[PDB]
Amino acid sequence: SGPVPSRARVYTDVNTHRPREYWDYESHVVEWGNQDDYQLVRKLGRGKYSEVFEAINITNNEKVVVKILKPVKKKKIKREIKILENLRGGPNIITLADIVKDPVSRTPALVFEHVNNTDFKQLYQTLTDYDIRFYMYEILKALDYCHSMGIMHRDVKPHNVMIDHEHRKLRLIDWGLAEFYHPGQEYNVRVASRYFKGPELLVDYQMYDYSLDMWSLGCMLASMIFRKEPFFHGHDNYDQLVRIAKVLGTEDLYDYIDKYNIELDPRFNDILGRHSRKRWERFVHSENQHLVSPEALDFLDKLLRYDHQSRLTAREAMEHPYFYTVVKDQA
Ligand SMILES: CC(=O)Nc1cc(Nc2cc(NC3CC3)n3ncc(C#N)c3n2)ccc1[C@@H]1C[C@H]1CN
Repeated sequence: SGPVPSRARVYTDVNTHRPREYWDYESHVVEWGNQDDYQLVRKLGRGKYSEVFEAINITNNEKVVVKILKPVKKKKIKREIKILENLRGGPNIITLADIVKDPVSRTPALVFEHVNNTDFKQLYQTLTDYDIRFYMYEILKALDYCHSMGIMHRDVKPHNVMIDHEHRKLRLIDWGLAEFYHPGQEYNVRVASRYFKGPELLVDYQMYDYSLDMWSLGCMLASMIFRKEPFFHGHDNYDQLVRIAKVLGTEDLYDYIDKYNIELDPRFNDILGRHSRKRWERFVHSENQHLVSPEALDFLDKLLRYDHQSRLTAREAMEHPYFYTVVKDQA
């Protein structure tokens, strides 16, 4: 027996109803700007797949962000470009301003709208209970949008969320791991940061959907209200599921494995053990209690579920009591 198939509970056939060129990124023809419009100012960071810089558009004197891509598969470049162009104009989704290439090196560079970010390891410790609900609602606007457009981000983590706190401005950035959702498709489970990886990734369930992003958002929320970063702190991908099972318990995990007929890796048998489902109160203390409320805990519970089909959708999450104040203040 193989694993039981799964379909997204919402926006299942959005790409099926779209013309193939919408999602067939392999056949996308890139539109190139002029590299001489941009001059690099200073370096911002590095990664495995790129080096990013702050730049100046010399034609309008506007501040931009340049992501000079390291050598990767051209279809992976087309995927990011295609996804960025499809989500252009969407709420709290970074804007791809231009796509340029060096004429000598032949290296592609992605040009982004600039967000005057306040580093998450300095910002978060200053954030109030209202700040957390406000920004969580802003990421949810961006997730419901990309999900309604047939796209799963697959890398939701604090580093990929740009916040200009002065102007209460939020942008969900780095769409290099994003994919298009197609019913029946089996995806790569070696996506996302260890700490933000959903149970589906860790057990090797390949037929996942947008609900992957909801798990990641749940990990992010728990790190914020509890002031514990990272919240699930595994030493590897195997220990990452053990750290989760020590909070959610192994009963719901084995019931999840059962439901979908998941062949669990034998390495897991001896490390998972037997753990009870813990109450959220054991992460509450004098230094975080001002951020923890019964609403926050209820919302968090409804996101962090093994069974991807039982987690809240981004639209269901926006309707939760935790955001009543934010929703009211938005009128
Ligand atoms: C361009 C990308 O997605 N990556 C990436 C981005 C940044 N930093 C910033 C900073 C800012 N504003 C701060 C105040 C200067 N803004 N504003 C908009 C964007 C975008 N898009 C952006 N990115 C750093 C490092 C990387 C490394 C490649 C990743 C490896 N994890």
